[PDB]
Amino acid sequence: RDKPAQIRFSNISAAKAVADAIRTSLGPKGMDKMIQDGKGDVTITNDGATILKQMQVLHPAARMLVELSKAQDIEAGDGTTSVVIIAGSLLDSCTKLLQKGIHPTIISESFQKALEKGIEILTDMSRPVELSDRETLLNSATTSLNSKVVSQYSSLLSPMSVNAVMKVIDPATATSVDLRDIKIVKKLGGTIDDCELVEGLVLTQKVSNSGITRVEKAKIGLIQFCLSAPKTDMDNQIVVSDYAQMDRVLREERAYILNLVKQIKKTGCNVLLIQKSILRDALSDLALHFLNKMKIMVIKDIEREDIEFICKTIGTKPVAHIDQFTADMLGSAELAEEVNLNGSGKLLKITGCASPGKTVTIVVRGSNKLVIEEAERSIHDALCVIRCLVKKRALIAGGGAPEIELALRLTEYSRTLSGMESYCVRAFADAMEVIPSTLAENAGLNPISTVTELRNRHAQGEKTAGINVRKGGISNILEELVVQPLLVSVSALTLATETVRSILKIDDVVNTR
Amino acid sequence: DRDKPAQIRFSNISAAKAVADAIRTSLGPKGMDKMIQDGKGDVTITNDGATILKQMQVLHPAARMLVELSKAQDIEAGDGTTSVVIIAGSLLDSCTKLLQKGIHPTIISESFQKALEKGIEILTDMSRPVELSDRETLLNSATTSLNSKVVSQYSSLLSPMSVNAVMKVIDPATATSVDLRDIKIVKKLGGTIDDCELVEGLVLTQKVSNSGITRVEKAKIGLIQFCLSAPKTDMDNQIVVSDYAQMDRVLREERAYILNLVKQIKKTGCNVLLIQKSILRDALSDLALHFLNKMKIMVIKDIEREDIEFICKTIGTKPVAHIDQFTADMLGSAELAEEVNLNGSGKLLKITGCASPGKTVTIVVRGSNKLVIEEAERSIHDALCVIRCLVKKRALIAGGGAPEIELALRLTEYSRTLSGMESYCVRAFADAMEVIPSTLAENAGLNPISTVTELRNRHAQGEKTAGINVRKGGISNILEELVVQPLLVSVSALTLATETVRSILKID
Amino acid sequence: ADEERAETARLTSFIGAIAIGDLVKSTLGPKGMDKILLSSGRDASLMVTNDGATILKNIGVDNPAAKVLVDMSRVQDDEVGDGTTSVTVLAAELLREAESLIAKKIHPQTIIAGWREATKAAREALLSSAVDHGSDEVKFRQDLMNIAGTTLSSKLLTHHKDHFTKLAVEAVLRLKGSGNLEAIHIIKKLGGSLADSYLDEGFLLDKKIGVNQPKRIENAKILIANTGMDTDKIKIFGSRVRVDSTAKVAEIEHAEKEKMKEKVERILKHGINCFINRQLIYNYPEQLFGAAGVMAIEHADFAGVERLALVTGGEIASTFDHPELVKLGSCKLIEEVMIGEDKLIHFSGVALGEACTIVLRGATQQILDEAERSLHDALCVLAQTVKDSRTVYGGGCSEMLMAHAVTQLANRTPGKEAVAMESYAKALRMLPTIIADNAGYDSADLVAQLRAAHSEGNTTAGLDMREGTIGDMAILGITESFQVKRQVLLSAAEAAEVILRVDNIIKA
Amino acid sequence: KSRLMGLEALKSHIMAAKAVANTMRTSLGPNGLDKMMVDKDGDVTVTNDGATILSMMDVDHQIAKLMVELSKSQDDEIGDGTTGVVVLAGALLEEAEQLLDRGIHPIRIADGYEQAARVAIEHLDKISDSVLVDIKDTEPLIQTAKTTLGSKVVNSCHRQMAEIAVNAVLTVADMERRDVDFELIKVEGKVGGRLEDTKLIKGVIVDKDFSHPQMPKKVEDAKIAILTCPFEPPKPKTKHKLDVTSVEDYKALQKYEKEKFEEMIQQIKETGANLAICQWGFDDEANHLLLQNNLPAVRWVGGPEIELIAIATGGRIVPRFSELTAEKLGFAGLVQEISFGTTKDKMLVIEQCKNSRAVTIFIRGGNKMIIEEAKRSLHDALCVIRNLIRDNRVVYGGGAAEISCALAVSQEADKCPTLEQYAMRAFADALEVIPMALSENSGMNPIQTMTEVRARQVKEMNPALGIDCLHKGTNDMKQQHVIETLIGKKQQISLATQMVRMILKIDDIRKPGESEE
Repeated sequence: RDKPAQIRFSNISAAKAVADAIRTSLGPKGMDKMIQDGKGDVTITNDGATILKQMQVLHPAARMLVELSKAQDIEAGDGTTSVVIIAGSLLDSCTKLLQKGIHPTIISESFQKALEKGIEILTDMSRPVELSDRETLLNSATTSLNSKVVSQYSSLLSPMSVNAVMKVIDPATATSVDLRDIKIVKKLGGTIDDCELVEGLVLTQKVSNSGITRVEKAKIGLIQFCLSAPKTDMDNQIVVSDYAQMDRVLREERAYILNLVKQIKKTGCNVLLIQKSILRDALSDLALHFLNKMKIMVIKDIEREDIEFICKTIGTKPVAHIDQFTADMLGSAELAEEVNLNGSGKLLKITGCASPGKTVTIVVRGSNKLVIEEAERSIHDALCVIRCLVKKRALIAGGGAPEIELALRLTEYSRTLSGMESYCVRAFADAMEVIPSTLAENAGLNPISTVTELRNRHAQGEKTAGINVRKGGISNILEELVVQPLLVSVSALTLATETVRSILKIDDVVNTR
Repeated sequence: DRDKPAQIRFSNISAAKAVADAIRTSLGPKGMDKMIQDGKGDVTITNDGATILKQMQVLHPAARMLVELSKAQDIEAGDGTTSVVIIAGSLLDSCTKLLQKGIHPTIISESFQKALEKGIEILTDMSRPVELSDRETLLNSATTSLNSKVVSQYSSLLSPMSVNAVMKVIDPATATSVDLRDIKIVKKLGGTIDDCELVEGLVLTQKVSNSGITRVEKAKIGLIQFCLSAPKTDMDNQIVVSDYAQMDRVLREERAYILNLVKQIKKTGCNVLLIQKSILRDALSDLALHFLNKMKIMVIKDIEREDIEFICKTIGTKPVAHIDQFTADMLGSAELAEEVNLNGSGKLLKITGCASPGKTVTIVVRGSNKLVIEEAERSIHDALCVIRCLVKKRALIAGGGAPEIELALRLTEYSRTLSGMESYCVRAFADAMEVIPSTLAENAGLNPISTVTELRNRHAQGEKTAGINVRKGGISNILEELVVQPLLVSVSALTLATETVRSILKID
Repeated sequence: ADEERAETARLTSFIGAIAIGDLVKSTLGPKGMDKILLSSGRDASLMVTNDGATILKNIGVDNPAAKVLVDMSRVQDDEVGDGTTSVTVLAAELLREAESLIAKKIHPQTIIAGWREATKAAREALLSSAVDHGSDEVKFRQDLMNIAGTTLSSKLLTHHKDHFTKLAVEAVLRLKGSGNLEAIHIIKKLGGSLADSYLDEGFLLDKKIGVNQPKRIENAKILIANTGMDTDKIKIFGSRVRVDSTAKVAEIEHAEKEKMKEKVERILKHGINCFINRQLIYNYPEQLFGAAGVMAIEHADFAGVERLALVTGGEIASTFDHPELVKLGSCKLIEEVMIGEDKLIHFSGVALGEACTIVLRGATQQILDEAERSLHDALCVLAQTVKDSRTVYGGGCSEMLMAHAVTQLANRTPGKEAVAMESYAKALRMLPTIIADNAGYDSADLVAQLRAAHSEGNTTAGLDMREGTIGDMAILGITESFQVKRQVLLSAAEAAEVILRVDNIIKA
Repeated sequence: KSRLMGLEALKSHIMAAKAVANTMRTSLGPNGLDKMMVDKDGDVTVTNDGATILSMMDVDHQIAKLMVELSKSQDDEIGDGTTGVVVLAGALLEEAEQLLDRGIHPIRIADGYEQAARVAIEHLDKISDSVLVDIKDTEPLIQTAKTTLGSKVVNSCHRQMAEIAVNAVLTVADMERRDVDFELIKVEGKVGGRLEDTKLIKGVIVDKDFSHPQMPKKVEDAKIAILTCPFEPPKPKTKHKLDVTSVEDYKALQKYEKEKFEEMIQQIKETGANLAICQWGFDDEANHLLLQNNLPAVRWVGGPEIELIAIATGGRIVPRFSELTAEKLGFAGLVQEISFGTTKDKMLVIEQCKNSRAVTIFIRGGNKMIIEEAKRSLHDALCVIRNLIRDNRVVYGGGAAEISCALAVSQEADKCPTLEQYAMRAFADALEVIPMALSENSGMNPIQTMTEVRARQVKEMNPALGIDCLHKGTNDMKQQHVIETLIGKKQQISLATQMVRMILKIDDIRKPGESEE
């Protein structure tokens, strides 16, 4: 009817127009935003990646952009802004073809055929570095650090990343290594110098007082039980109606607990970690101070992350009430360390844990809350770049330079393909050339001239050279330290091809009532 | 589609009904006079239906059929000009109903002629013969019709004179048809109604000739439609002036010409000549006229185009529009030609006795004041029109509007027995009929629907019973007070009406 | 009250059903367009849909004609299998052609009887085209693979489709007819397998077993009961009051812990070491059961238990005070296995016979639910193929054939319904045009040539419109059973007709 | 407020009347069409019978409501005719308007309309005059039933419904009683059945079943203890309630209520019973004592519902447990739970092989709409058949009868002297409204259909030939067996005139507007 024609044209207009605004990426371009919200709050933003994940929209076509960034982070952890901008290119293709009289189902098909050919050509130009070899990993990690904010804490960070991923690794080029095994914890105190890689499992938690086990031998505690004591879960016949009577009930309650924590220690506990959700109050607030005395660690109202990691890696299973004695299904352990460092920080390290041959943890340290943040982003990207090699190896051009390069090789393959699909893909080759162009355009004034020029300089270099996108100048782009993993650009194409395709597929208005 | 003719046709019907509404209150002797404003800003007071439509109509296609319809009525009966509009608009009320129901226009048009054919049967059985060769029977039927007409004051004196003209033109028992193509209405200044008379020959207008002879017996009727002089130059005459000499040169041609023409007419033998105007013939010479009169030939000069065509049929004095065509065959035989200057001042040519095909009578109608002459001209017209209607159609039916209910009632019952998809059309048509006697009763003054309900019930039981009576205003027998109309005058109202309603339904 | 008048009611009836219609028509047939449903009015999300069930229910109906159809079609999907897309699209396509009829002006009953007699002609022609392919049981297996293959595709599944073809065919075949949610129980969980599904031998239950209750039970004898304590049991010596002051709030909570121990001794009496209760308790009550040595397994399923009961001769039924009331089921070991990366308590001891349990593994919950509904419709179609092992070639090839036969009869047989028999035929052919342009073939050209071919006796060749080409349907396998299509046709004609009958909608 | 008089009064009356008339005419007869209507409750109600349509709509103006009342009396007296009466009423008001603009007062219309309808009742009296015994009636009755069941849509495998109805009017009724028996008739519907199974219950059904399956599924002839006694909580109108606390009062109460329930079972069983029907049913506790002293019982019977079961069975009352005797016990032939054709329909029957003074007509259907439709087909069908058992005078519907009458009225219209004549003929076209409106339903043009029927009534002067009313391509009303009671049509014609005569008479209207409900 008229419902399918008008929806496709507007939804494509509406994502694409926002994608035009958004395309100011790489380097210093556009003008800052101080943002008066639709709820009246002052918000300040910088960085393309951080914005896209945060972005709060209600236009169904634009929501695709938000979530596209998140999938990219999970597979690559690189190219999070990149994947959105190139998706906006595919949208640019879709309008011009509707006018030509190529039907929407056909334009979907062509995206697959664009993907299949494109990624194969990415693998062709790529120089295949080894994913278990440290030297090439070390160069690649520098590339990602030096493109982020750091340029002097980069020195410390490159080698820690090659070591961290080495612990989790699996020899193959198949999909392995994750940030479900790479555990990332923050700690106030230490410095970027003192950041520590523990090959086992270390959990981030807060431990009461300072004066507790920092030595070897531990039985790691995963409990799901509340105490039995007077006015807890055991009978008392003393009913209070006075401050004095209140005092008695609490005294006998805390007293029995001082006995109880000895049976907890008999086990070998030097670590106990309490469940997230109570069954009354859990171990009482009195119990925690008594436990501290036995030399046994605490955390009530534990985060979600810890519960998942403990059970998986160390094989740690729930245990019976203490009056009934612990069931002993707890895993192996040998370290209960409360990490203090430059006067601050509370942490649990578990060393001599059982493992499935995975799971590393990096501790992220900084003497000030902003200084931790500065280590944290930079390391995240450096871990992830080496990661991408195990999942699928090799190095291609970085900054999104092979999507510009890919355009030349790809036009040729469309013409000789000589399908219905050829025209859709050829038109996408020309759209991938707009990405350094569009980026610059919005910032200033005088748009047209520079825009045409950047496409000439990259194209003419041929199938092996063009303009760099992290230094400028026509020079070899395939190895020169302007590289990124094969995984980053193939992943980006893949994700884009799926999300965009979906806009074409709908017909007629739809709105659940 | 046929949607857009559907929309056009309703608009046309509504305009035609509105114009027809004025005439329902102008109907019959008790009719309400209509003061009509022309596009000329003059108020015209009429109670005759036909002229209201003619003098100004709206610019819609059904309105035009109404002028046409009554124009057709005049030639056919000359009577029921008012009534014929009444039934037409009343039928178009009936049609909207049929259309909505889903009776297609083609059905309503054939059913409307079928219902006429069916209507005429019922009418005739009621009708009752009278003689058409007897003077007295035709006069009683004509007298009754005259009381009903607008004009009546002098119509008493004009009624026996109206029959006398018509009786002579009836020679076999079939009584021919009797048109006005044989009865001629001529007027003369001066005189009374008693002085009016039926001249055996024809009476012709004007009389130019004072050098001619004034009474010639055994005369030969000659007809001029050729010139008496050589053609125009700039005048009807060939002669013109712009130099003394110039007139002389034309005169040489003219002089020769005028003698051969005047002489040629005399050689063939004529003692009456019928000559037209100097704007209807391209040349005529005063000189040629002085000689033409002085040869002792009786001349009327100046007469109409209409008159010349009239004479040619009636008295068999056929065209002579050239020299070549004066031969004996064309000439008439007149017994007498005579000047009369009595019974009204001014001189007219009477030819009394004429050798004629058919038989042609002329009534010189006359009166004391100009308006008296015009009233009697109306009066013979009304009187003669009804006589001609009865000689065509021998049987006699009642007036008063009673036949109109009597047809309707029969036509409803018969339709139901017959049945069919067209049943609805013939039943609604019969109810169309019920409007006209009802509209008449209102003008006579009595509650109208109540009048026409009661006459229906009298017709159902008795048949030939009550009708609208002018004394009572209402329901009293028309058997005790004869109100008669000729059979053709009612046949005409119905058949013409149907045809008009047929065209409009068929019209896109 | 509100009265929506005679034209207007019919117009609401046509547009409303057309709009809902166009949502399920994209997914229907071979791969073409899909729906991605846009949710903003309930909650702001996008949803990936391919099943007609999801699309139609989730979007409300606020157009009164639209309500009736979505309810009839949803029930047809359960029974028949793939009744959601099929019934709604054809019902919508017929109303379009009613729209035409009515403006032209054909009465609603002509339309209703024309469509209906034409449904009887379609059904007779579908029987003609349908022929056996289950005359050897191994050949029957293959016939069922084709039918299954067709349903599964054009519904988004990653690699769970490939298993399901073989799965469904096995399940139906052995059981013979009936339901098949009893011959294959669908346990859905996430695993380390991205989109793989396998046949479990035993019933496996999700939930970790912690505490002093042991993870390995040896020599299980299972006592089946469908009720039990939610987390606390009330009883004769269970009823107490211990709360009426603010400190007395903790004392009653103490007391509730004690009530948990009372339920343990109830089972202890029986001496049945494996007690199943269908509801979950908490980790703290579990210690009491495990201590005693009559183990409680909580969060049990009815479907799993039913699987064991059939092979062992146990009974699924509540009431327990002794184990002689409720017959026992058996397994050897109930051993904690890890499948995926999620720790499961797995009952193993009996395998197959009257029931299997099928364990699906993804990583999204959406994939499992989506998979079940695809599968579900399939199992229903295959249920019907056991009874009538006829199969008829589709893809849009069937729908044109019946339409050809309906066009032939549309000319000959009726007295006024001709126009309507043809309209019925053209509406079946609407479905093969829409899919043609998604494919990259010309709609007009496809419907006008092969239709004569397949009707003459090339029933094999049919519409392969996932490539826009003519392909063999016996070799490519785009063939569905006789039964499924016969019933959705019936349904769709009735549903359209119901709302076509409606000429006034009153709203009070 | 405004004063509406005359033309203002009659203009309003056509505007209101027509709206109702239009739905009815497009749902008229067995060629009739379903109307699917939505309420503002989000629900959908699928209607076709003229009465449910009047209940559904609350359209403006009084005139709507006056038609509503009229139809209700007639559902009990005739049955069907609900669509027919209203469409005929609006025809009178359309014609009256045609004559009103011509200049005819409404009192003229009023007397002539009343006088015309007397012409028509006389015409309809001619067609039959037979009254025949009950057995002979049974074949004509079943043919009439098809039609009536057909005018609520579908009649295929609805032949059970017709044959159970002949039994149903015979039992409750006499032949020359001349009174109503539809307050003796209980209509029952339950979802899950079939429309292909229709059962005649010569007792009564309670939707309740036995307390246990372990208790016997048969109970002897008679010996029914009718009771108002609790074996569960009776929900007292007393006031402040108190609950047990602790183990000891809990136990005391339980043993008390158990002890009292056993004593009660014994006294019932001693005065002679084997069925307890108790107002306030049975609890889980109460089950234990009742099996143990072995006596089948129904748990729960409604407050008024207990009276209905007593009169029906003719059984002799025992109000309460305080009133137990062996000289007063209810009637039965057997008490057994019945599965009709499915286990989705479970009703428990107290059926009679003794005196039956009511009949329960149990009709089933698989879904909510299907039972609705089936109950209304069958009740209306039953009622038309009760007029015919008494006096088996039959006329053939489909509008054939009306056409004949239209010919008779149209002639008689004009043979009176009074000013009614015009009304009386409009009355003749107004009778024709009903085969015209049938035609709209058939799929045929309104006009040519009536005039085909009419030629055939010129021949015979009797309806038994006509047009299509089932649709099968016959021109017969006696090979189609389209049959309605003689009193029934006569009733639609007389009631409609009587009603519309009040409406023409009243031209005195005080409303602010033009319509108020």
